[PDB]
Amino acid sequence: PDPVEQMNEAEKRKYIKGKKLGEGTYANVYLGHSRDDPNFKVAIKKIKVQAQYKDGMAPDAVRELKYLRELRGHPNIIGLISVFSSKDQNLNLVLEYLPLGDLEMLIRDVERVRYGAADIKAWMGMLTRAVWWCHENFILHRDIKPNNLLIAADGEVKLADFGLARSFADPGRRMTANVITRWYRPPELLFGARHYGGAVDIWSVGMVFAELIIRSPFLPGNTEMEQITLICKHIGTPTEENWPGVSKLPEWWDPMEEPIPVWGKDAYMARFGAVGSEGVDLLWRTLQLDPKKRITAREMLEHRWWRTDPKPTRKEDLPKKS
Amino acid sequence: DPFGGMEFVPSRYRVREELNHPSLDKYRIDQQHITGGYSFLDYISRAMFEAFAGLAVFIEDEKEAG
Amino acid sequence: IASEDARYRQSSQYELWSFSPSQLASMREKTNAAARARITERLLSPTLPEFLTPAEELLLVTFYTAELLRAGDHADMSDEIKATAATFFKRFYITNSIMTYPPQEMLLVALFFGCKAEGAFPSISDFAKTFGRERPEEILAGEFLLCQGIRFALDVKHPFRALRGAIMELSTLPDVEPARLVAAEQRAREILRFSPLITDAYFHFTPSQIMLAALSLADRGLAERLIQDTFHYSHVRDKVLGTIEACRDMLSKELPERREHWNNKTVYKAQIQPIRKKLNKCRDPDRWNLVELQRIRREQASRKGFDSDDEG
Repeated sequence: PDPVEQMNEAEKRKYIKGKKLGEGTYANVYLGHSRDDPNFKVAIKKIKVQAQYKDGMAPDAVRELKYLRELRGHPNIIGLISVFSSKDQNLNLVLEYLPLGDLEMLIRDVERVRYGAADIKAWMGMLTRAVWWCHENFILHRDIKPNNLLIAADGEVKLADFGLARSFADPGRRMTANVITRWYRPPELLFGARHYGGAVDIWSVGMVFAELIIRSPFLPGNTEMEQITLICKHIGTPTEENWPGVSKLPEWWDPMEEPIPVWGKDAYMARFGAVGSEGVDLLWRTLQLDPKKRITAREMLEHRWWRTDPKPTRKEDLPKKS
Repeated sequence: DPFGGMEFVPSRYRVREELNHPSLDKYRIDQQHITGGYSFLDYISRAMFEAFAGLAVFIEDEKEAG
Repeated sequence: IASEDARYRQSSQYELWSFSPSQLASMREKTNAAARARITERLLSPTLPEFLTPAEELLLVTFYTAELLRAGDHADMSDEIKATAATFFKRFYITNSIMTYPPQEMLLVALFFGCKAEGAFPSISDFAKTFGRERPEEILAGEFLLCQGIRFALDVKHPFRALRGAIMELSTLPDVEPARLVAAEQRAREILRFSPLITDAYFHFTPSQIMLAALSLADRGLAERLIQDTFHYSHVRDKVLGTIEACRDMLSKELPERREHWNNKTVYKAQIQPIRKKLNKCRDPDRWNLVELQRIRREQASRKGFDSDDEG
């Protein structure tokens, strides 16, 4: 009988729920379509407001609701079409329908999916624009990885999971060091840094870039000490020389082995040479140990790799899942 | 166009290198802020945008005109 | 057609929670009138009580918005949290009437949800501790209710950071004095911390507009200087100045000195207490108890027609 309650029901009537595309304790995904245009399809994520959490609404729900609306409008960010409350006091997100899956399953499908350097350049262009748009709006994603990169019907890749996102903190405002999946976590976060910036996301992009080239995770450490050791082995040992004050981080740790000098651009050519010199130039700038000398998302978009041949593949010609 | 036609270029203001506030000075020399990669340029850019964002947005006149 | 203005108009704050004063009154009056009709219909199932007047409804919102801020101050919460919690409170009670849901409880909910909206996710048990609340479930019962009330718009824009940005632009002028700048910023911050949160400033003006207004009250010379400079390097300048002056007058009616007015024991007993008693006899009987409202709505979703406790 409440005026807001009937307004929510009027909004729920705008979209007709269909097949259950996904099940889960946190959320359930259903196929849907507008009542005024049944050809306009939509995905309805039914967030179970009660998901074994004793502190009320879960942070991943609050963050998605806030930042997906804030970032709405960009072609490489999953569009939040509408939000309405369910009869059972559950939260529902009407989202862009992205039927072609994500980038992880393409990368994992080594037997059937074939893609080349021009396709990597097309995907990376989409991802870089997404992270650029996030930072342009002072938002950190803090969980970039292949399986969080969903693919639209036309081939455009969209950044999706914002459950760990946060607005740019002010100076002196401490942030959590426990963000970003381990394999994509930058060294400053592995060291417990509490005052970081966009560079933390650029590092994850560098790992997605590297993972695309070799079609396997670059540094798949099983523990934080393994992740630290792996970065030391494959990128270089962070030291006070290349990263002043690094040893002063709240959780700085070193395997206490013979330090490995930081590898230069040439060293990456052997393994990641598929994208060429200019491509490995970009990769190397995204994987700088000191986040201060790490390339930014805006700088990334003006790099020469994009305008160097071969030109990126058109999204309509990108590989589809089998 | 690398920014997909979405590049934000402010109209009434410009974020130049000379902008600074003494309250920032305390943190610029904080070991954790520098060695951790905190961007003070982003904060200054964030403040300047919000200081001018919607300066000529007349809520009353715009909403009554619809 | 400024590019920073276009990006602002895409925010939820503008499309959803920005109206004209005439639109704001009509919504509040219709929300009160609809609530009056809804409670009246329920009561018959025969002397009806005296329902709160829209002005008396708005008066309690202002009183409890000040109490909300005081509660935030004692808990040493950040300015951005306070402003967001207060805004959620004001937004909740423009779509909903005070006679429907208890403002004494929604006050705590707006602070708890304001933390989350600003990246602070505390434990409900610890949150209840700081406010001497024995049972934390009393606060959670309104969390989702508040989320619907504010129409799922969690991105609220404040003028605090805009103020520090405006000071730097002034610091570039050589004629301006630093000691004068510090005093202006100090005062303008206290104004922003109270004046636009207790009044309808957010609904009719932009954070830049509100920010310049608080600075104009602290040092009119600096505010006029900043506006003149940017437009120097038209008709729009005069329309902006007129808009800031309209905001300057709205803020002046509830300056930081009024903090003691809304905490005065005599003002409470004389102006507020009568209203709370009128509200105590015309309130919604089913929705006032949030814990019970939540209980029946969870059991209604689980058990559709199955029941073994109904006696008629």
